[PDB]
Amino acid sequence: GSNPLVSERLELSVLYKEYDNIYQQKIKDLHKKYSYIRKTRPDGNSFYRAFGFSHLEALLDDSKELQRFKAVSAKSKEDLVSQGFTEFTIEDFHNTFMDLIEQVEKQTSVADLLASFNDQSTSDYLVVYLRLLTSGYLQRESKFFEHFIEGGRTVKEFCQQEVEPMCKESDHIHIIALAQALSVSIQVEYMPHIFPEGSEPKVYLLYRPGHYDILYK
Amino acid sequence: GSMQIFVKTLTGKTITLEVEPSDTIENVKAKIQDKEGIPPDQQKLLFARKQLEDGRTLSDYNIHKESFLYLVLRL
Repeated sequence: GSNPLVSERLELSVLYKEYDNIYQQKIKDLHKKYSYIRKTRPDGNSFYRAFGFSHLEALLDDSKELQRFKAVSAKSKEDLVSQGFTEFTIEDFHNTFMDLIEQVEKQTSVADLLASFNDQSTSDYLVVYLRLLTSGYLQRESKFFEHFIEGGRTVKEFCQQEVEPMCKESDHIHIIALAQALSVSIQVEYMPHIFPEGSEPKVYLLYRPGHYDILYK
Repeated sequence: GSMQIFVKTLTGKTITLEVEPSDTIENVKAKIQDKEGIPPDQQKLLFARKQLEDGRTLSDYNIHKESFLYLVLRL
């Protein structure tokens, strides 16, 4: 498959061999802080799919962090429901999400985890729910995020147009919402923001116009 | 710099600026740049959910001391 949802882990050497000489220096600037790269399909779902894999993959090496991620994720369904969401509409998305967490809990191989992220139904069900988490948090904290959204739309209308639908690529408002909703810190490199500010980043991403990839230290 | 305002980013960071009541918006963006290293052409400033325009002053938007501007980056 020339266009997989989540690729294999690679070395960033394939960033030169994809490119423009002004760009050639900044990879060396990146090679001194990052050793490896994992790619997601540029479909407007890159951020959520990149985050989802990076964190779940990391939780294989931290049982105690997995338990609180599992606890937050389990409560999140009824949490969305209480704030206006239909349980029956989001049910199966949440269950697929919890299912991946259980696989990590039972120490699934990294290879098997990658396969699940390459199953269209499973991988997209995941992104759907991550978008619902993001949207749920945004509407919940509508007073805060209203300041950052231009007049003409409520936070809800913004969510139903920019966050909830698939194919809608993420920006800084998506990242902070998801990072706060799941309580995990995210750092984005471009081609260094920490979400939330003044925290220790557990997820490292690379951003190119309308696209996110996974970085590994 | 005659009065004090605060600029808020999506990460949760609060930036303190010293400004003149008649400062243009791009002069505010300039102060943000030589303090956050962010090119003014990337900065989008909001006050009361309305985008502030280059050429207009803080007083044009009734922005007084200790006010909050909100910063969203374009890319």
